[PDB]
Amino acid sequence: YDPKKKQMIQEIVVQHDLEPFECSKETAEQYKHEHGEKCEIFEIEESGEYTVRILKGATLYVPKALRFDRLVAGQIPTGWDARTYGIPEDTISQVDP
Amino acid sequence: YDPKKKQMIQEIVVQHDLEPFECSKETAEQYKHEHGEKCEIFEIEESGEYTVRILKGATLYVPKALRFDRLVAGQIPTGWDARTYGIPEDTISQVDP
Amino acid sequence: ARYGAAGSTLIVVPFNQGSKQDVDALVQYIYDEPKKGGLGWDLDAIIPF
Amino acid sequence: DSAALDALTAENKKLAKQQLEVLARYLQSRLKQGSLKSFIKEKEASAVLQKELDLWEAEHGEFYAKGIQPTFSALKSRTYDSYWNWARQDVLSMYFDIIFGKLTSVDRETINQC
Amino acid sequence: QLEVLARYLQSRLKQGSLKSFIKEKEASAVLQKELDLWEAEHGEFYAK
Amino acid sequence: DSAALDALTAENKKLAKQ
Amino acid sequence: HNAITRNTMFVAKDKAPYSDELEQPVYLDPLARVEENKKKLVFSDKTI
Amino acid sequence: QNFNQLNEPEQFTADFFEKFPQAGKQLISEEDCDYFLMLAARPGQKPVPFVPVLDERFEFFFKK
Amino acid sequence: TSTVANDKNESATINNMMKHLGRSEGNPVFGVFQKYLTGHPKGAAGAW
Repeated sequence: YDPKKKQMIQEIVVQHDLEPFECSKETAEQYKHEHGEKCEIFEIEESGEYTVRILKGATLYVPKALRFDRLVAGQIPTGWDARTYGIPEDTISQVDP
Repeated sequence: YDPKKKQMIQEIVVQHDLEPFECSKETAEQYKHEHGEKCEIFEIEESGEYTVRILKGATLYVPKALRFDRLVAGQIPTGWDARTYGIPEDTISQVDP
Repeated sequence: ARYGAAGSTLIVVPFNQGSKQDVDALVQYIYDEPKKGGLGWDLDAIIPF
Repeated sequence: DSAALDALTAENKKLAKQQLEVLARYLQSRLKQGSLKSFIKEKEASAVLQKELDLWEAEHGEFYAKGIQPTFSALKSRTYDSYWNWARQDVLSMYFDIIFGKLTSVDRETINQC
Repeated sequence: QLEVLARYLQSRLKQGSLKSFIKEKEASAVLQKELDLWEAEHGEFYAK
Repeated sequence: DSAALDALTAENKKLAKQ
Repeated sequence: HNAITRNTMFVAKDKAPYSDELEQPVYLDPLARVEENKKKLVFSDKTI
Repeated sequence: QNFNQLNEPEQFTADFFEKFPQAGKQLISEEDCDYFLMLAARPGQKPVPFVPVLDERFEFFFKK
Repeated sequence: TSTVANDKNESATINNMMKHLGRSEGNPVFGVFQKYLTGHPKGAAGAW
């Protein structure tokens, strides 16, 4: 998290068909379910994967960054680790900070 | 919220430069801040707005839909309104359901 | 609930006697062992009304 | 005139189409291999299947057709064996009927429930 | 260049192609499902 | 019409630019 | 019955039972009780 | 059954509220209060000899 | 919390508490403002 580069996504309607990109059958089916007439899914019979073409009028989310003005927080000292207190790795991976 | 059409967004790296689109100076600057060498921002001197071109290698979020399998919930009767109980419109717009 | 006596078990199944597949599948489900999803029962009577 | 404009549009479209065919020929991309060949072939296959289906439905009729539909599924089995709970439920239900005056021993429904 | 010309002409290189084809394939699959129902319910000898 | 002629000009310019 | 007929079941209170001047004096008196005035239950300095 | 039974209404009232004892215990609902105010102003009827409500119709009830 | 309303309101609240409880004049409570050093960790505030 870089507050000077706070990541956001902006909704845009496309005015041009994107070139097809490859993905699995499940993801292609999900894309077609979401978009429909604004998406085109086709199987590559050679492999089994699918090509997805997003068409004109579809909705994309292009990331954007916002220079956020709150750069200072009172943070636990850098290098603070639960490991140094004997908390096991599985608990660290399971539980929240 | 249609659980049969649960909307999600999937990250894709673009393998082709999208055709440029128009937007405000602020949004174009935010796009350039996020992407950088993978975005290109240019003022339309005729108007003042900005043209944004997303280049090859940029990250896009294309929506997809997931057929979710929990279609049944115990919901307050349809047509239930806080208005019929005398709760004012400003409170309805301010507070959570 | 009103009539089922001790030891009695009533199994309601959907079934189309007008299809061969339902007949075969039903007898297979009645006679298959519980570990295969059946009942593991041996019918002492049949009443095909 | 609109006729002249349409003629110009047709000439431009003709040039673009000729360039399109030349490029497709160069690429060995067939603009009607996945199209219209495969489509009329699958349509013929569907026609054959529909011929067999028409045979079946004309030989048997609509009612027989929709009646031979399988409906059995082991996942729709509903097993009822909790006589142990239903016995106490019914005992209490009859007890409160007695104490509220909805039941007397003379009634044969009482003897049936007992 | 091929795609640019097709876009200019509004000629779809995958409209008769591969859309109509996957649709007719799905229709044939439905018909084959009904046929499989009939043939499994009656058998091969009764069918012929 | 001039609108139709301008539309044709725009279409040709669009093809050339693509 | 009035609330159901008139959709006035919830009556948002615009003002507290005490004025801004009597807010803290009421806070600091455990015996301060609201009294009726013009059909509205409000805090009065007589009870503080 | 017929309003001619109300030409001697005291005994009829007694029988009515002997049949409906809860009526003499329950306050008049808002629905029935609105109905009462509408019957007090039904057209084609002699204006009632009392004032039921103080509202925009108070002049109507007071003067007619 | 180093916010206008919060600091003003809290100083006023403590002052009124002591004034009503008859704290002898010239005996102020010393105020500690840990958040200057530790920040404001929302829920962990009162614990710190």
